[PDB]
Amino acid sequence: RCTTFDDVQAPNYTQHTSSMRGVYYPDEIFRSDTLYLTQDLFLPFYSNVTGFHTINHTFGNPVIPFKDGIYFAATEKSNVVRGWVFGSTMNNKSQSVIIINNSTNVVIRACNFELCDNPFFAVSKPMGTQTHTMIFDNAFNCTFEYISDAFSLDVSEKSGNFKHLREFVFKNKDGFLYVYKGYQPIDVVRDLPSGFNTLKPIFKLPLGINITNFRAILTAFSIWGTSAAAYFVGYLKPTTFMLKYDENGTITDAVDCSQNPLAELKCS
Amino acid sequence: NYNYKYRYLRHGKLRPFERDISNVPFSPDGKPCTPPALNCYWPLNDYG
Amino acid sequence: GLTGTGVLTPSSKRFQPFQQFGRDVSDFTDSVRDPKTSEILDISPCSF
Repeated sequence: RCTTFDDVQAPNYTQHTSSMRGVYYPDEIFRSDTLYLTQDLFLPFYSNVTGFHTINHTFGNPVIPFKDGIYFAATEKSNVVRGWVFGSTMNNKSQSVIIINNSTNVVIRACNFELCDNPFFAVSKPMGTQTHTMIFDNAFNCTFEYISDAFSLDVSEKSGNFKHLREFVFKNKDGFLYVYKGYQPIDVVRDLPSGFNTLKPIFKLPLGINITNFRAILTAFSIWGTSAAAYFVGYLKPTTFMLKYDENGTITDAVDCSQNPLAELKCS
Repeated sequence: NYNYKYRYLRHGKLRPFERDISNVPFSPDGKPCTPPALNCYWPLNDYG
Repeated sequence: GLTGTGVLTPSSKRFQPFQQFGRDVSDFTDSVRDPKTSEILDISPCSF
């Protein structure tokens, strides 16, 4: 059911800085105390970030093209932003994949999917029970289904400090879909904090679909409803970075090459 | 054996390890057509 | 997936759960993660 509500408003595309984020581990190989170069599809430094200040008068869920991997972020409280829709033509003829939670565990399904105009998590504000998870309406010519390990999870609305900051990299490569993950508690008013947060190689998916367009999946509070929490989107680029490992085996600094002449001097 | 098919009408070539299934009414200028209209076919084709 | 010739010893690492190899400075392995729950350095220069 194309359950599209009324108050769906978009901002004037608030621009933010990608200051030092999107840096992750390019491989599953330890090193230590080195200055390692790599030419790989990374987020640039400093660049423009399309902010989605999703508030109770701004229901941010448009269609966004993928365009060679995205960087994604979510300043949230109690895990609102579960669910991504990755499709080709975003409709019933599209061999698309859906990435959700059943409040217990990650469920990822790739099939032909009649995509309604606004499916949603009918999440109650005091309770947070996904009763109307109507996402799997129909299923035909289906291909893939994966369930991860179950772990602790919150659903409903909270407030306070910016305890939950999710930073993800969703990267297409050779038919594989790479999904990278890293976490850090922060405290901003409403903007992206500066600082680097390393990611980790969680998921490699062997699907091989025409990843062109994507959307996110929200929790409409029980009439939609949100909180004082927002989320950010940026585009990657085929560039070349230098990483400075420590003695412990952790990224402590990253330097772009294609940014500034000082930066190419540093990585040269 | 007319049970197996292939596709020969794609707007562009492929990235590696990628699979097209959807029977789109192929027309060289977008154009959702009704085959058998002109330049509006099905990309599916048998083997024999 | 690795062959070679060397002298083995226990490590001093802060190794990662997903990592498996060491490639210490420039494709020189020097530390591996055993498939039966250990982490050993690799002095592949036995003596020469």
